Amino acid sequence: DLADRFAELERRYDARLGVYVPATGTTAAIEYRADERFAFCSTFKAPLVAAVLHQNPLTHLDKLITYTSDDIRSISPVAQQHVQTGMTIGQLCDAAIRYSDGTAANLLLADLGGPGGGTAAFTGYLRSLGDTVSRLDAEEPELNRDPPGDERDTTTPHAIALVLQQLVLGNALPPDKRALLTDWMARNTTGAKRIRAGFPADWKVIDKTGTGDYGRANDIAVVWSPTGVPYVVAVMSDRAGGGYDAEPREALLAEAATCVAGVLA
Repeated sequence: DLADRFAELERRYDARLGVYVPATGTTAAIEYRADERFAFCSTFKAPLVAAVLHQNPLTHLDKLITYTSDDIRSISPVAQQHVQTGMTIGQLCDAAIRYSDGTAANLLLADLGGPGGGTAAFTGYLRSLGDTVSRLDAEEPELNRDPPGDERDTTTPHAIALVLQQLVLGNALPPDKRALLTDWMARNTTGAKRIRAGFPADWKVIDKTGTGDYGRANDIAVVWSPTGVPYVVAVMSDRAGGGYDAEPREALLAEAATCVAGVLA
């Protein structure tokens, strides 16, 4: 049916494509490879900000964090500019969502405390939203490098979409914290060529991207139709066959999001 197209795209770009758009009162539920495990990569950075938000007061956003040049290990465009002054918890939230800052992600994990530097506490947080499948085991940048077939640091389209839906459209957070999250995802700068590129311009789009090795490119989004009806879109992909240094094809996610737009029209 529509699952014919998705394997047409897989065939074309050399990928494993996974998609999930939850069912709404008015539409079916799009699923392709929906419950197979794909790597989080940087898509975890969004439920991480919600985790900090959920368990701390808004005054906590002003607490100042200091760090060293030794702490800067991954792609970190914002953390390298304030290595001397430090960044507050709140600025690290902004940096982690809108620029995908790898170092603010490691710092915000450490602010969740617990064994292994906050990865135990984080998965524990996803479990409170009912998600028993996803798991985070490492930090940045290693959480991007697990071999294909390893269950460490993996989620599924089905799983991450239902979590995101509770965080943006649901009751997982009170409104004051809820609007902070949504605004950051709404002014994201890294997904302009992925899901955002596949929907017409009068659809409003918030997203948070992921990229890793083995050609891994993901994008999780919340979208609004020209008349205001919201849907949640989960799109993930890797290219295990091509090898560790395989290149990610973002036009693959842009096209598969067009396919979603057609059924929702």
